[PDB]
Amino acid sequence: RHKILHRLLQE
Amino acid sequence: ESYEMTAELDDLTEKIRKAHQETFPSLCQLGKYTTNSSADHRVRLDLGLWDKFSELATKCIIKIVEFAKRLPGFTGLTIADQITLLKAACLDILILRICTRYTPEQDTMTFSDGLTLNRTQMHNAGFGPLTDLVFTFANQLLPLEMDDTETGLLSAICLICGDRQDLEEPTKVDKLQEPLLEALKIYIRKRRPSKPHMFPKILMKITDLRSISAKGAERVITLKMEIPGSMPPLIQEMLE
Ligand SMILES: C/C(=C\c1ccc(C(=O)O)cc1)c1ccc2c(c1)C(C)(C)CCC2(C)C
Repeated sequence: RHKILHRLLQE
Repeated sequence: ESYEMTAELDDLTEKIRKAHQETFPSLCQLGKYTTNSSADHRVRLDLGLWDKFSELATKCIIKIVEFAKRLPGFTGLTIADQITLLKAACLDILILRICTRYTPEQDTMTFSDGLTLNRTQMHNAGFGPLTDLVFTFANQLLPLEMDDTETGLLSAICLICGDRQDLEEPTKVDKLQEPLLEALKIYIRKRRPSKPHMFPKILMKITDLRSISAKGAERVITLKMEIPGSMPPLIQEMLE
């Protein structure tokens, strides 16, 4: 999982 | 001295130039600064330098994500694809970025906050056995005299690559890259009408970056064994 990148991309 | 009109690409070119400049300060417009850390001889790893280097690396990865989100159409891709593309090209873009801040006179490289390290320090900060390779790449890049527009376009082309594995919409990615490829070619002829070979020369640099980034992944494993704590999380995810 990429919780950081997800988050940065979603917002 | 004359060129056909290409308003659309010109526009895209302008947006990419701005995305790069806003997400990555220029070498000239910045106050350089040094440090005396292990600046003379090489060591397995200088933790002080590593601390600063891994911090700047984390921040630049964040800048690259921002850059990606500023590329027309990028956010139109699935989140999965956005992550896949960023993970596949991040290190390549990171290497290109630092190499465009190479100062051959003093044999140093300058980070986004102005930190300027010589070859020995870059080695000691974490580049290790990849140091000479990277400097060689930066030295061979200078002759191309690329500006922020060409650098941003190259980064965008590297990122928006439909050949990456596990894309949900590879074609959609290819569609996005074409305009970028076209824009780079035209812009290159704009600056150099005599060097009709500069386009393929610059494109080739992407493959060159790959040879170094592929090795960078191995450097991550070695670094994990040298540092006391965990690899900064974002770096983990990107090279994961
Ligand atoms: C080239 C790089 C990082 C970098 C580029 C630009 C800035 C800036 O501030 O402008 C900061 C950092 C980099 C990042 C991570 C790694 C490497 C280089 C090597 C090639 C040494 C392999 C191992 C890891 C830690 C993944």
